[PDB]
Amino acid sequence: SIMSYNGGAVMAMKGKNCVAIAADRRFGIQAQMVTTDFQKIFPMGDRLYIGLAGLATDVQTVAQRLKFRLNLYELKEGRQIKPYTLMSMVANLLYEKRFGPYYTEPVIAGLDPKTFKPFICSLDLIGCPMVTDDFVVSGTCAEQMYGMCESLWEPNMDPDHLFETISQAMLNAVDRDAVSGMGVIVHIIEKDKITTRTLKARMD
Amino acid sequence: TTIAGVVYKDGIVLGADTRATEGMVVADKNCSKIHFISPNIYCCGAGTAADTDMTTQLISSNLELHSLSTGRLPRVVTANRMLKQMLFRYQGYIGAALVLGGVDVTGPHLYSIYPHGSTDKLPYVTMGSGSLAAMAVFEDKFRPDMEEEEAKNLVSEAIAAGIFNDLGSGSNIDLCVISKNKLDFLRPYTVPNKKGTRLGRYRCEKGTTAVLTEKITPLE
Amino acid sequence: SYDRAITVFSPDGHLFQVEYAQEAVKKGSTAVGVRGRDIVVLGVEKKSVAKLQDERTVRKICALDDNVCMAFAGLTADARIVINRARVECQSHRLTVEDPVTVEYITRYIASLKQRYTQSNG
Amino acid sequence: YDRGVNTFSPEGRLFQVEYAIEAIKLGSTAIGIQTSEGVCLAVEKRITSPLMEPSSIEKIVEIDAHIGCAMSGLIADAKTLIDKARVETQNHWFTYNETMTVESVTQAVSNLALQFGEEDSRPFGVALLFGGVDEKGPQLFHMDPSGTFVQCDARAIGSASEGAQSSLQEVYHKSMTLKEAIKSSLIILKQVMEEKLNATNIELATVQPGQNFHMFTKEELEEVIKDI
Amino acid sequence: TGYDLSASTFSPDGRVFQVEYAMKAVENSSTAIGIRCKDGVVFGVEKLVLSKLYEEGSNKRLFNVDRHVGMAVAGLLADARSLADIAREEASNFRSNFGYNIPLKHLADRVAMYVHAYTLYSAVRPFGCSFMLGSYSVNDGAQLYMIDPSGVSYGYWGCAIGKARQAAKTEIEKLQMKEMTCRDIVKEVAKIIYIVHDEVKDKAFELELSWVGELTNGRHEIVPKDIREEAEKYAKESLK
Amino acid sequence: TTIMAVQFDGGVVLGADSRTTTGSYIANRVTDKLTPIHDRIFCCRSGSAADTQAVADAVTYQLGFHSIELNEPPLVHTAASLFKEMCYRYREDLMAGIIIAGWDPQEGGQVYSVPMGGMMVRQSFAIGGSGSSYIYGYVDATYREGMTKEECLQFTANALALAMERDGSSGGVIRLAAIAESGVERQVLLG
Amino acid sequence: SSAGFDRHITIFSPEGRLYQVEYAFKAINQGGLTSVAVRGKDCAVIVTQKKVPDKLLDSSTVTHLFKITENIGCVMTGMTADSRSQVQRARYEAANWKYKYGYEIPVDMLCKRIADISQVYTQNAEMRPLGCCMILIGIDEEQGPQVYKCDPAGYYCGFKATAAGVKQTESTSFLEKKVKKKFDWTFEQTVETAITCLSTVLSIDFKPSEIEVGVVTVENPKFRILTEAEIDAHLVALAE
Amino acid sequence: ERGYSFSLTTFSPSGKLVQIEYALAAVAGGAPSVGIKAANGVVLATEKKQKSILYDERSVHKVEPITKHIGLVYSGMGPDYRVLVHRARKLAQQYYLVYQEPIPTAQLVQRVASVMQEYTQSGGVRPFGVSLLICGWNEGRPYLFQSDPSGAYFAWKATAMGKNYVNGKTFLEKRYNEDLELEDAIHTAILTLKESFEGQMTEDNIEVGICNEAGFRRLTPTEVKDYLAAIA
Repeated sequence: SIMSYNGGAVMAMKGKNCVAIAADRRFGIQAQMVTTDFQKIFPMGDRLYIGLAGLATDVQTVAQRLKFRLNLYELKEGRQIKPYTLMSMVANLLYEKRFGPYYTEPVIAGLDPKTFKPFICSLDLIGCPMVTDDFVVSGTCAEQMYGMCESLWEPNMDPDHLFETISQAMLNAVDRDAVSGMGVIVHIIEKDKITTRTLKARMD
Repeated sequence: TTIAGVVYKDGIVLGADTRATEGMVVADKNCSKIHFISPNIYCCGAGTAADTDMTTQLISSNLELHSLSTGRLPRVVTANRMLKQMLFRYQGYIGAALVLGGVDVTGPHLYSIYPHGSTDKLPYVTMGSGSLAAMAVFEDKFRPDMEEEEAKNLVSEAIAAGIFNDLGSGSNIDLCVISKNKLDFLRPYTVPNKKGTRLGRYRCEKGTTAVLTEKITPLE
Repeated sequence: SYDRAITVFSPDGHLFQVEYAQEAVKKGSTAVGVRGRDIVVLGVEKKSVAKLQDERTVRKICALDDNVCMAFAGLTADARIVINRARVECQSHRLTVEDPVTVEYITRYIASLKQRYTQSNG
Repeated sequence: YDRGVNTFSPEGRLFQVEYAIEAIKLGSTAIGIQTSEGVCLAVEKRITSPLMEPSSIEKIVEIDAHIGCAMSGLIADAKTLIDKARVETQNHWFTYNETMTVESVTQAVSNLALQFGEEDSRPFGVALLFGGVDEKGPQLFHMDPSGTFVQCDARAIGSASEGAQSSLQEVYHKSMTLKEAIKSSLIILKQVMEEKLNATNIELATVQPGQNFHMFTKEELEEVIKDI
Repeated sequence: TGYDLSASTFSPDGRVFQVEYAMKAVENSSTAIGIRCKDGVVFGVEKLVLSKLYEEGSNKRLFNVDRHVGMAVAGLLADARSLADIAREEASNFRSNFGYNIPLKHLADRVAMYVHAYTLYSAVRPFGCSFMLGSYSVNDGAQLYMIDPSGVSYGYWGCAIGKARQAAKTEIEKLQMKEMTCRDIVKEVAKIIYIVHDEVKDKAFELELSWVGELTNGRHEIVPKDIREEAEKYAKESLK
Repeated sequence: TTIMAVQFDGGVVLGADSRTTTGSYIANRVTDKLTPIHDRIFCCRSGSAADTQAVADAVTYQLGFHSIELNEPPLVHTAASLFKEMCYRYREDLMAGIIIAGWDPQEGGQVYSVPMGGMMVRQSFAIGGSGSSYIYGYVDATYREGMTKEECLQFTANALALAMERDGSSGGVIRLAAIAESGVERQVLLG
Repeated sequence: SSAGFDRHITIFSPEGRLYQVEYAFKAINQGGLTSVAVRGKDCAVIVTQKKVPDKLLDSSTVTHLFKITENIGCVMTGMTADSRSQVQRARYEAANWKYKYGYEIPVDMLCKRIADISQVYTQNAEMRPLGCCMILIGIDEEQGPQVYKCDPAGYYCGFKATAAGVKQTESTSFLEKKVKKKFDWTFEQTVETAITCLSTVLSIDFKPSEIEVGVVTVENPKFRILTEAEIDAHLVALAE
Repeated sequence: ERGYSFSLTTFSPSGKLVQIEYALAAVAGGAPSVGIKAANGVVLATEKKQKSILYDERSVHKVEPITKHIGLVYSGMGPDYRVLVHRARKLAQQYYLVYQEPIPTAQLVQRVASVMQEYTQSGGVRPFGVSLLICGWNEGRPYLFQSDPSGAYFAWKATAMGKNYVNGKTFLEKRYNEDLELEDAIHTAILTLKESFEGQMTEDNIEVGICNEAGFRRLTPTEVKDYLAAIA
């Protein structure tokens, strides 16, 4: 499809007091990959990331537009952003092109700015927000990551087992997928620190 | 997705099922389709979720504006007129299957809205994909001017028949009670479908995965 | 827009603003320039700095292309706007005609723009 | 501000139109003379400095291959009118495969000679001398800022135009020749100018039916001057 | 004194002199009267030849706006021509948008609001006209309205616009207006025009009579005044 | 679906089924197919639902505004002209089965019909809707000129009875309306 | 305290004033007209006289009681053109209310909107600020009858004993002296106090052919204009 | 209209804007008011005398909410006050449309000050002779923001505006302090209002709004006559 034009997959998983987000590294046209170092996870403030999957055109475009509006907000108001505010902003920007729509499925992963409350949500290609407590996924492969995360998730998880669960889930679900692969980047963050790991994925 | 409405002897009991499907996959198990409008009026939606949400938030802002300009309780027919005029302005492009309910000075008033803009004043409606099961339960077991628990049991049993039909929800069926003085709102009403516990489990270990490049960044 | 003329004729056939607005140029910094048989030479006088400050951004001589050179007097901000307009214009000339910009064309542009700018409403 | 752009007189015409006619007077003089052999034309450049390079200042411009011009007073407004007149003649060529005749040229200019408006800008400050060779032979045309267009047989403009027209009426008749009219024009020129007549003061612009191209005289005008 | 220039300013006593200067402009114009009977309305204008240069049938101030409505203007003529064209435009809108005849009340309201908008702002002047509006309907009868240069519009049985404004309605009011048909009112208007200003300041005047009602079956036209010739053979008997 | 309007000496008599359908499923089992505009002038609609609702609302707007500016009772031909203009001017998109009826003080009872084209004509009786063709087959059989009120009631009763019986989309319940000089007398037949 | 151009346009003078709107508060006074509103109980009474010296002038077309909507009546003073234009704006905005909002407009909200429109004509300069005064009446559910006033400044208010025009400083002094006694207002008490307060201000004691009386009551909330006979009945009922 | 669109506000040779200064003087010639930020809430209080005994006090309302937790009063002219109120209503509702969260008071004052500054600068219209007193209890800490016809704004622990505002300000600076509660804020607000108001002060001569952390609340004359029944 149009979402399956360049591949793409973003996984986010809510832990106990921390949150983990991961995505793939492959970029290319329909059958021909190009490079292994394409960025799909973007830092939006501190302890709070966003992921975009689908057409990479809208990925870079919407990333720049959201960074535009975000820096305008944080300069008009000195505090940093709350995640529901970011979710409403993403919903508004995606809903502006109601009939000219972007082809992406944003996933917002962030903590509370005051407490350590994690936050995960996903949106659709027109701006339908959707908050949960377990995990949200996007991209070309869906049912793979759905089966893995419904197979492996526990409610109260230390960041280590959170890391290993999201690692095994991304590895197996991407290795079953065809058009999306070529390495996985993993961001595991918490209130205290930000950790970014890359996995030795099957290069096939 | 199956929303339905009814009018009992005083007010309105609304129900819904909260499976937000995307295509062929259950994408959510808890999505509030019972939306805020006013202290007396709510609305329920079906079809395209984001369009219903943006529309109901726009109309809620407009009615907050108009009521605070007025200084008294809003009327349901004003919301009806705003919704039908907007959805007819968009010429049937925007898919919004809406059920509108509130209690005015005049009393309880229930409306159905079809996304072209055709509106109906009815004592009971069903909208959504599996709406036919709830319309079966209503047209079986409706009588005028019921009591509170009768109407609540009826609407719950209607959405329960919808969930035993296709495209229901895993959720604990959402209800809402609007009376002339008392507004109520109930998310975890009744769970028929308990999650079967894994006798597994699918375990792992802290170091069963190869790591290529780790990084540390402190914070405040 | 402003339905008012600044350019009204005099009772003896003059302009109250044009030749009179030349006085603001006449009350400005001095700058001369000649042409040799191969090398052209010009410059401005009266830097009038505070003897402890920067002056690399107060430079009154710039270029529009690699082949034409600038100078002015009077108040500086009008020269700034006219220079930016002429930069965009000579680059647009570079867009259409692939010559280097002739000096006569860009002077016609500046003189005609300043002319119709005086001709307009208020 | 003393009865501005849109108010008549209690006795006569508008203020600013009268002021445009007065603002013509500060310009340099120019003399065009129609002769059935062809139209000649002359002007005084009024050069002040040795830096003031003579061939850069334009008075005779070239509208078409057979249409010349002469200006008065204000310069850049005249240049704007010249540019747009060339545009409109070029439209006439584009749409009819022929030459817009000089009367129609001046009517196309005088469609907006008076379209001065700041609401719903100012009137222009140039009187133009027009010469051309139409199908009816040579033509000599004089307009004004007030658009009151008329044909003139030999018109003089600008400063010193009273004595110029007088001394021209002393010398003119209908059956003149070319070089006679040329030298009779430049005699009046060196009578109305203040400097010594030489090669850099004036310039000539001559159009003939057989000599449609190059409505100009370049450095043979020195021979024309020394024959007085 | 300093405030009478703009049409937007008020005075220190609270009135607009621009409107007043527009009102007394028509006072110097020709005399134009109007009166209705029980089945119609009759118009009447004392119209003057300048000296010998006119043609007795040019530039008629008796207008004809709609099929059953026409004007009886007085004041500056071209402004009345323009306002009549606006009235034709409004009647065209009403006929196009509703498909039947315009009632005179709503038309007078639209014209009065148009005059009001031209009295409000500073960009335009108020109108220097004063006219009549008469009509007939089978379900409404005869209606006669009246519009000043300010824009106040309501209804009369009779009116007069010109010099003899009071001096016509001095004896218009003693006419038995209800019980007469308009064919009597023809020579009534003839005698009222003929009494005022026979020869005192000018040399000659000339009479036109516009005419609508039940006898024309709702049509509005000038009388064939030459037919039945009612003025002159009565005017020569109304001098004594 | 099947709508019908009949005039007589005193006033007019209207009538419709209810049964607003979509595809083969009935969305609404009972429906006010006839709608008040003025206190003496009704209209009954068919074709699409929301489109005719919006048309009736805008006609209500303009007509009430016009009637207040007249300070008079409005005409029925006036509202007929308004429906003609709003139907025809942007037609292209809409499916209107509008029949205008109502008693008038100047003109008695009148019935106008506006079909899907945008034309307008005055009739003594009218049909409308997809299930109108059958009782249109015999409305020129059973009608007699110069009926009474109760004869018109029985006439429309038999008409809408057989229309609701025979047509698949038609059915449901019978709504009637009596408009005359006196008052608006609405009643609902059922069973 | 004339500094600059405060005498001409809508700018601020020294010390806080602006002269144009307070020039417009006596623009009502050249109307030569008096209006009194009364709300003591569940009825509401308007009374306003005419001044017609003419026999040729009508009487139905002179009434200032302007039915805005079926349940909203009002009365005008000041100059007629501003009054009627404000009336068409009020009717149009009431129809806008009924279309957009689905129900009948409250009389308070409409007066607020007219006050806003008066500010719109007040805010930008070069605009003549409509020197007329509007008093509104209406019945509200859960609030009863209502009286509101619109100022030319756009400063609205709403209150029981209400009178504006020419002579209403004295009328409001009498209404301070009159609405201080706590008796009920049983609708003929209201009509009689309106007639006697107007007949003590002007002190004329005249026919029922000069005043127009507008009523609305919570027994028939439709706006109602009284007939000459029942007006005479009230006048002889207060005649002792 | 024509749209001449030149501004009547030009600089003095002194460097002053005399129309804005006259507008400020017209504000100072207006009705008195007082507003106090306390430790938990913010109390606004106006002074509402009818001109006659005929006037009703249930039609026009000085204390006006803009959202469910944002109070706002003025000192000036109602016909401008309602226009800027309705503008702020639409503005705050647009903010809630975008972000789906209640607007902070700083953002209100930023946008309203920008609009009012635009009205200072734009062509031919007068500035609004209204000085606002805006407040709300946003994220625990309440706030208090005073603006002006020049488009500027400030932030006060307490202030007063209207007739004898310098006298009331000198009394507030002495009597009030940093730390009180809502009722004591109401008490000293009634005291500084009664310093400059008329002698006959009743349940209808004043009209008081408070701002709880639970939300805005507009008091009734029931509880006012409960409280102002010879409050000290």
